Amino acid sequence: SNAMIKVVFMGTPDFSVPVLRRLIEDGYDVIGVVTQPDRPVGRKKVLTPTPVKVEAEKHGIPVLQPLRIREKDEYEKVLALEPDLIVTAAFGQIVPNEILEAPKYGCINVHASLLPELRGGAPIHYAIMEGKEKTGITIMYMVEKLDAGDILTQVEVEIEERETTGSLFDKLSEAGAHLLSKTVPLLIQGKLEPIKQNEEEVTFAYNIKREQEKIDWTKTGEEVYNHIRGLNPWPVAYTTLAGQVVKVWWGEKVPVTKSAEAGTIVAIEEDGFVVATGNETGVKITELQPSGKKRMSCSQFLRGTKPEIGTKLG
Repeated sequence: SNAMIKVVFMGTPDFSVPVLRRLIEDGYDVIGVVTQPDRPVGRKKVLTPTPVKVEAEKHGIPVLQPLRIREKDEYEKVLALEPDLIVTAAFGQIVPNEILEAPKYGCINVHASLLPELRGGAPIHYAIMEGKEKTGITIMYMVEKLDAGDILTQVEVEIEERETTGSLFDKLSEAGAHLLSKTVPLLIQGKLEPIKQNEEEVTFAYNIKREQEKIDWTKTGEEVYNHIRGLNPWPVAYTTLAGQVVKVWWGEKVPVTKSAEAGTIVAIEEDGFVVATGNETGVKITELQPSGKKRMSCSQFLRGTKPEIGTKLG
């Protein structure tokens, strides 16, 4: 909108990059960027400038990377910049009341769920895994309590049949940067009406513990399918075969003709073996990663293991 608007952006991963980029391309005066310290990435676990740090330094925007922004010395740096608006996206630090109460047009967050649903760290994983009809982006005010601030704007994004969590990440990120661009002028011009969240309707998308990665074969084949794709490609669901913990990357929903006990390998095909579930919908594992081995298609796995029918997983 205007170069008259000083903006500070706070974000770390790739999710936040389109948000920051769109802010810049919009013409806003981005005076500073706050990102997390650089953390190891990849198979090799290499230390790497955060995706936001990289994008920011392409423009020559100063990057603050405090261990904890909630500390005086660190947040005073931010207070010094005197931003008129603070935007955050996927910023995993506690923003102090001092910073919150500071800017003229408030501190706004771009959140990857339709609040008050799926507050917290893993709303994208949760939406898919819960077999959500549609998810979206919420842009709301930042307060003390996590994701509990008044809602400014929202947008809906459909979850397609073959969506992975990683693919919805890009979709929600792209839709977030857009909604923000459409939001900021409306916000500043007072055309926006903050909607207090209904605490009755609040659900928390808590961070995925390893015990939640474990495939529950007892559930419907429809649920196991959304469980597998909802954890793809981070942090990936797992099960057990021949004693090995096997990361299950992908599975297809296929009919099982004779209803058997869940977890049982009922059918063997060319591209994978079929496993029984809690209902009429079976799950054919086509892509998997046994412990200590690289990710592979079940086609290659089958050639080397051949788990015979009747064997149970888990």
